[PDB]
Amino acid sequence: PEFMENLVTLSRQGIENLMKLENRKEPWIVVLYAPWCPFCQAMEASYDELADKLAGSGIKVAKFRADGDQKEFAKQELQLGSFPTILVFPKNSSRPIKYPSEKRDVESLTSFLLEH
Repeated sequence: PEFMENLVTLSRQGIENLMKLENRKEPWIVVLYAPWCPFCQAMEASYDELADKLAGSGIKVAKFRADGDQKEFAKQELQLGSFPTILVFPKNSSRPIKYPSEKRDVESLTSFLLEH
């Protein structure tokens, strides 16, 4: 039973790719998570819902496990405050934008993007 199954998992190699590749034709939303965090578990279904309703939208929805060895990497470069953090990567953006990670904000995020 894997954690947050609807979201594809970036590796450290993968997300350092995401941040260095540009001409990204598509925006990304990336959840910085850690599978022992209670709020991560309670938000898990909120993120799974986000991913389903955004599937086929052109927005890639992914997750990156940011505890342990990655924790300081995520703290310096990935704007990881505390778990979970939501990073939004626009097509043409100076930097990923940290986005509030509470339930109604996620519902706000989904429904907004659906009207493009």
